[PDB]
Amino acid sequence: MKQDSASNATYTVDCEDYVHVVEFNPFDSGEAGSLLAYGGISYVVIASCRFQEEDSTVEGIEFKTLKTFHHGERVVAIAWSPETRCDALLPLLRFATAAGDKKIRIFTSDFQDKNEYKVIEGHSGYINDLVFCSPEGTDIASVGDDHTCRIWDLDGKQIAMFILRSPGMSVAWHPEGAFKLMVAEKTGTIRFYDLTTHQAILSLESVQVPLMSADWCVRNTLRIGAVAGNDWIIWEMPRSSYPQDNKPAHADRARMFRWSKCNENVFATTGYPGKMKSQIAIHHLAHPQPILIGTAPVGSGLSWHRRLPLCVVGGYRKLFFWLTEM
Amino acid sequence: KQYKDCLRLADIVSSENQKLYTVFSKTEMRNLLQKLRESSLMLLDLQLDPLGYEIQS
Amino acid sequence: YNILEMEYAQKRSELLSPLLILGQYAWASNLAEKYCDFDILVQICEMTDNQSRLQRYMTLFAEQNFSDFLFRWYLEKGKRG
Repeated sequence: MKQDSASNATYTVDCEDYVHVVEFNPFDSGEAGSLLAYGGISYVVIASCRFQEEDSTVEGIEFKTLKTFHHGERVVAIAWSPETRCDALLPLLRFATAAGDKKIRIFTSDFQDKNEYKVIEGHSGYINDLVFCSPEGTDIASVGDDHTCRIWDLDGKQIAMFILRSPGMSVAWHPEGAFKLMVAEKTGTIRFYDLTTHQAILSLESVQVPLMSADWCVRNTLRIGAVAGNDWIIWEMPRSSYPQDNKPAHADRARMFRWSKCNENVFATTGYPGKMKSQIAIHHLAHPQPILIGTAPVGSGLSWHRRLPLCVVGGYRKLFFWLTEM
Repeated sequence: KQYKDCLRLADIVSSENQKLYTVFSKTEMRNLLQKLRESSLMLLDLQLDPLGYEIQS
Repeated sequence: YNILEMEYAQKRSELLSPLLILGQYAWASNLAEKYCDFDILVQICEMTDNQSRLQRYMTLFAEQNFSDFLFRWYLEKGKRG
């Protein structure tokens, strides 16, 4: 008989609420303490997280809830503005949220003075994903089960339309910002739209149904990884129109593909927690087998640390941290 | 147990203000580098990279 | 053929995890050596600290890429010394 690899989370944070979604910052906001946002039916919490590296004043993990908002809805998706900033006396935090009401809320916070949200017209169905398609956070690109890519201003006015022949699941702003908008569709296709001319500049073609998630390399925008069917795939644009790397992602239904925001070769594909506890597998480039695999009783939402290789998954009353080091 | 100082001996030798490098034959400095290997080894067994007080990998 | 082989591989991996969680060291060793499984024999033989069978399996599977998983599991277990 044989067993492959599994382990308990490197860190674990207790919770009095379930974690539907939990995410760090894609770009640094100017804070040593890593900002972390997690949402649920009852509460949505922004906090600063620290794990011990220096000083004996910090033991294990220190989690300081910066603020907690009373909620009454299951959070569907959250996207911060790619303009990341927390260095001021009253740092300004800007992001977009989707709820079960098929609506878009532009939530903004001014650090212990006010918290606001705007009502933005949503999709005929649920909005699958959404990003801020502007490098400062004024325009929002949203894609949902209605095969419409909708670009909205801060007012809630629909700036632009891109029609799809299949429900658009994934939308991605250029992390640096060049009017480039990545579109990932369930069949497995990738389409790059130029927001200035409202047309596709490039496309990656695949037919492996279904596509579940995708991720640029934060350190290599030209490198794209994804999860489709059961396997993680990789393109290196613009020299690809069909997948060039294709290796299994999980024994489980791979749900999200994410890139570690410290390196150019570290990524994660998450397994689906169906009958069996969710598998979490950190791979490496030029090494088909994942370097690390852990087990989580419930797996929903996976993220990577802003500047370091840590992958996070939130579940029932628990928040599991995997510190991937070399 | 202060192997960090054993490792700083490398820089002290490297000092060209006193040119300690030239007066070493191949065997002498090979014994020296293996001594440095041994000294680095104990701190490295303490789960710390030999490049700085913290880890570099 | 390779699809069948790989799928067979993961499936019996999950099939065979539970009693590995539960113990039964001698029988685990017997079956795993009978069907030639390197990593499982590794991790059992070091949580039993039996370096002797460690070498014997390394000798047996020198051509079977034992040392890769040896280095790996060493790395995850932080005895890089």
